[PDB]
Amino acid sequence: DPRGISQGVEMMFKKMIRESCSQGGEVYNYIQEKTG
Amino acid sequence: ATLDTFGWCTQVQGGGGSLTTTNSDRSIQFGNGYMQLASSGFNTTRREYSVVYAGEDFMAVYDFCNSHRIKPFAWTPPDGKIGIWVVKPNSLGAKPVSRDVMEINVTFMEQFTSME
Amino acid sequence: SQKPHNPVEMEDNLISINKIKILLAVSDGEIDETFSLKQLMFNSVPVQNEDGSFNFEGVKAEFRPGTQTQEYIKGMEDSSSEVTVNREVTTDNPYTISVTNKTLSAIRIKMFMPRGVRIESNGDKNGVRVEYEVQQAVDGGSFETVLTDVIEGKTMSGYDRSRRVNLPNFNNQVIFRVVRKTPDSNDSNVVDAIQVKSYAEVIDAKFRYPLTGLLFVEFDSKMFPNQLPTISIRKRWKIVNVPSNYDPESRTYNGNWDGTFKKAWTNNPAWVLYDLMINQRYGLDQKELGIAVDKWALYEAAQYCDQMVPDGKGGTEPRYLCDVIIQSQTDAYKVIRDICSIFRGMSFWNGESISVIIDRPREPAYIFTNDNVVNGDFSYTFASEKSMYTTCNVMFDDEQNMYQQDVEPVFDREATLRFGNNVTSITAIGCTRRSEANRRGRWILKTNLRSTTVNFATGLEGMIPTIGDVVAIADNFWSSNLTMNLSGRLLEVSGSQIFLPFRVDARAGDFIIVNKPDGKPVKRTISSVSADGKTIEVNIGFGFPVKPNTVFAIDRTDIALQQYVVTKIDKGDDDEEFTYKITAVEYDPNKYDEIDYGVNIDDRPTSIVEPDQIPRPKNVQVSSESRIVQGMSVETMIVSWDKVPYAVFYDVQWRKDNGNWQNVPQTANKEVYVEGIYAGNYQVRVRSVAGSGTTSGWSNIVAATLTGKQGEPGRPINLTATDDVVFGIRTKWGFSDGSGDTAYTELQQSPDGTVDNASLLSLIPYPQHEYYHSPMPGGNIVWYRVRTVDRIGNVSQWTDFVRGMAST
Amino acid sequence: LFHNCLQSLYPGEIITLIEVDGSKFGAQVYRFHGENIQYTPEEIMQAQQTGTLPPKEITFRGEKYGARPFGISGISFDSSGKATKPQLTVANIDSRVSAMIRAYNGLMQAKVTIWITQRELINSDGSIADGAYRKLVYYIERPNYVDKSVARFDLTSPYDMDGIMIPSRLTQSVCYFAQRGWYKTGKGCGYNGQNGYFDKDNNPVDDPSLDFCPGTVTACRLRFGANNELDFGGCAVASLQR
Amino acid sequence: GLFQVVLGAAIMVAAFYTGGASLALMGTMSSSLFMMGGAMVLGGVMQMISPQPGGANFEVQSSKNKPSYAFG
Ligand code: SF4
Repeated sequence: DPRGISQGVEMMFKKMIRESCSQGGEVYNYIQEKTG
Repeated sequence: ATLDTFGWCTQVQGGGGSLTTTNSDRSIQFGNGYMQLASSGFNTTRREYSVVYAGEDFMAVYDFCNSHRIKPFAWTPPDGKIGIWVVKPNSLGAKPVSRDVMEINVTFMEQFTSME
Repeated sequence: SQKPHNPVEMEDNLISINKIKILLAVSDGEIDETFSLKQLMFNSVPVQNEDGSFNFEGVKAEFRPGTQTQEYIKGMEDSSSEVTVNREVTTDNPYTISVTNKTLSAIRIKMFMPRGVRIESNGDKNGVRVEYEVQQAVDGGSFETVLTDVIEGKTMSGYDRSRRVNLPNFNNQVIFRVVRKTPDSNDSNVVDAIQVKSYAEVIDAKFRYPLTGLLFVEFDSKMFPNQLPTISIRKRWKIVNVPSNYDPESRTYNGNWDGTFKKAWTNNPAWVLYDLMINQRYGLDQKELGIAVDKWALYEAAQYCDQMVPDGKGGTEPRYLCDVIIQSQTDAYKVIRDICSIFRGMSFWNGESISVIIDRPREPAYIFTNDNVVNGDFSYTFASEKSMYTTCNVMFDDEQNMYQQDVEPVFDREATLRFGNNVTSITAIGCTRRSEANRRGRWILKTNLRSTTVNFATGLEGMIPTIGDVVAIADNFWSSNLTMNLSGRLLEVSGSQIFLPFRVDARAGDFIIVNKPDGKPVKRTISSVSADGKTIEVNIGFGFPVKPNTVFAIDRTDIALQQYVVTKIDKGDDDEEFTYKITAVEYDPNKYDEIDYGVNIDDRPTSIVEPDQIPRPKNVQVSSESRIVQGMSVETMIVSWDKVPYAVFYDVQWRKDNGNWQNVPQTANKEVYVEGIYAGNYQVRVRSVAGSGTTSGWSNIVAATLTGKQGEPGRPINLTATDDVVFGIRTKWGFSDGSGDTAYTELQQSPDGTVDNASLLSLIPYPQHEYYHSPMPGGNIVWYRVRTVDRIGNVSQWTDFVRGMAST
Repeated sequence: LFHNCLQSLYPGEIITLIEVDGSKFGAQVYRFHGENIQYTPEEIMQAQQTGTLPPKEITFRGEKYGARPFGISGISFDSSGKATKPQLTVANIDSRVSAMIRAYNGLMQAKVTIWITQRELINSDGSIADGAYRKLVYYIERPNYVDKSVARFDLTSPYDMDGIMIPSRLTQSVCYFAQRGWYKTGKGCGYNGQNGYFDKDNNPVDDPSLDFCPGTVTACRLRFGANNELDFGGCAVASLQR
Repeated sequence: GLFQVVLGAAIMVAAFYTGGASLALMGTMSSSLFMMGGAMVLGGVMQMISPQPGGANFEVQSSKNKPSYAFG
């Protein structure tokens, strides 16, 4: 079934964006390096 | 805490009475045919049973099965080891044979601790 | 160039005072108490240069250390005043001050000059200089001279001057006295009277600002005609929690560190990291929870942080020091990691440890073999190509430019032979010395080249090793094809213990390695191997018993174990649970030695700029010149001085004797000529100015007197003629000779017998006249005449000789 | 030629080959192939009677190729500017690849070419003209994966401009010339022995082996003479006094 | 063959079609998704044909001639 897979994928991406924008992720380090 | 032992006798027919075993072991393979065996908890074997009944008083047995899947009871099918048993969810079905009696299939799980 | 100013401290003339007050905030918490003027800076220029002199003259300041029990700063005097009235005398020492109110803070005294002038016999007008003092008393004291003020000038309308006096802490009462320190004048024409007409006293402000360090600076307003200067200090800073057996100055270690803490000053980043992680006001445990920090690891970090290692120009020095100041709000993680980057030590865990481990030449702790991982398998991965660098750029806070940023690159030659140029940029976080920046750069340069990560997953053994423990790997795959790595054994201590491996022959090497449940792995020399059955006998002796089916490893000189550093451990659920994923990186046992001996830096050379003290003119001379125009005499005023380096445009200013300074317009000729200056007494001083605008100090007062017309000698009048042919009248002729165009009159003396004792004055004729007839003679009477010249400035001339007369 | 064969509805067998160049560092050039080689029953009987089995080699352009399995990942030519890294996979059984990676620092800067042609276009001696080909070139960057079975590599192109800041003539005080173009070369180093040799501590040595003088102005003041002209690159006073 | 679509989720459903025809759907999906509007100043095909990072940039000459978003 693709509907459950799609729902799980979007939820996982929503959690991933918060776990990456927090302390330690690539985007956080990139922003810290650039803006400073 | 008025427990009620299962009644209406027992019978074996149409693949009924077969037991089932469930374990809780985890093992990891190292290499060269080496393995490590471990168990979480106390390594209890949750026995399972299937019962098929046909008789005149099928309605009372159906009522008992429907009303006793939340609270446990006692029932000793093959050997006399008394156990704390409870009916599985959505595992009760009826088959018709005659205008007076019916066929009922139920499955039992063994519960440990709690007892209420 | 440098900012302009002018030191003004010698107030003695009629001039008002305007002051500026600035109060600065210093780091939170307790600070050292060393606030000397040599450590206070204006525009990165020190105020007092050692012994030297004063760069910015006349500065008043006071400082506080920043504790709970401070005392309020007596500056910022506000909230009006009271002001009484009285005007008695300041000659025979009257007047007293009898304040009792303990809330009183300061007292202002205003002094009045009704008339100050002075005259001479010639009628010229000069000034008068007078001296006063102000004295405290205190309960039973010597009156403690405090304030000294000078007043001069020529006045006809009055002069006001209000001064400020600060009270000392007392118990019952304070007495102030007003005294005069010059002899009092007389009825002679010298006017000098002192009047005091003020009792301006008031509280100032009771704002002592507890828990914060302070700084109060006072100066005058004339000194800066442009942007005010940035104020800074150079001194020690926050008092940190220092261990017991530790002397910060001498960097000693008594031994047996027992956990007791004291308070002192330190630069070791090990102890100013612990201070940040525990402070409740501005630290890490803000939500009133006592967090746990491993003190022993920090003590070992401190011990490593003070090893003596020379570099640069010899002179062994500590290898890591940190002295930083924080002025902007940043995320706590950024600050913590920036501070930790000095160690380059790992940090981890959340609840029970909060620990830091420095990279040291550590010893192995646990053994992992092909029989202690899942699917007997190890994975190998590496770093990207862009991560291998050759040069790194490091920022600075340099000492010799006085905390201005600089650049020092770090480069390794060997890495440049294969890759090319890969450049980084790392901002240093407080290294004030160039050598430590180079060491920090070489740290990353050396560690980035060697990175061969090896990963694997194990069973319950993962609970034993933690992050930072160096582990040993005896993988068969990377060690060619020979194995010598199983988990058999059949005996405990028996002596070579048969040690029958159920399969695999294994061969002869140096030592066999066992894993003890708690302690470090133990290696014993595998001698008398006796591999007759190829699988019998290994060792000589052993300690403690050993379980069967235990792990072991064998090493050789040609093939040995591989050391790695554990960095991450992970856990599973519901199918893995008891497994533990582990990763590791390649260990390096010799990079520190290469780091400690690979830096070379000479110094920061000096530069050519304007000096902070422009020299004053060396010597000054005052002379004159004369010329004769329109009968009268005209003088001139001449000044000169040596051309002093670092000085463009001069300044000349002079008065009569004491009255009031007047400014001669700015000149660059190095010499000043002013004509038509009237006779009297005069004084001259000359400053110096540079291109920027910074004016130097005042010169030495040079006084001169202008008598008149260069001095010069008069010239006697020639050819006095006496004749004897005029009936009834006696006459006389003459000739006023050259340079006599300033004659005020001639002097005519007439003796009767050529004796100078018998010569008497007769008449005094006008300059536009040379002849004289004197009719009242008798016949044949003989007379004599003497004639001289007097000039306009009443300068006389030598008498002539005596000529004879004979009437008809 | 090959375009005409490709432009038909029923093309024949197609071959792909890989070679790795490492002669810059002193590394041998390797060559691999697949496609499976059939064996005749007569050869089987000869092997049975004589008891030997020789491995099969294969002769294409230039010199022959080895027998190793491999695999290639996505290859794209995008004009949008995004740079994609394809992945290599090489089977590893005899640990020779692992030993190569260990000894030669992962053979990072290597040149790889990929050749695609048709089997019957090749003459019996493995010589084909340049009238038709398909050649792709990449450079290795990292040995992504190493195991007992499969070793994996990543590839890029000179279009990957990560890092590489354009203006890098920074106003430093440490010998910018002796970072990129080193000593004794005519670019910026005019030092021809002159006043002997010196070492890391600027100590005077006489052998032509231990020579090293990094950065510091004193070094050259010594190498070039006190008052003589200097080839130093960079200023002594990096920044003005505050 | 017949194409019964699912309204809720089309991105993942489209890939499941084997049909020897998923390649066109994948290509169209990528090409169309690259052009979707966001919060960037420059538009679409102007980026895909020849990229140019666009944005107004002013050098600073004085601190008292640089306005703001009406703070003070
Ligand atoms: S000072 Fe001269 S010789 Fe020495 S590294 Fe610099 S450019 Fe080369």
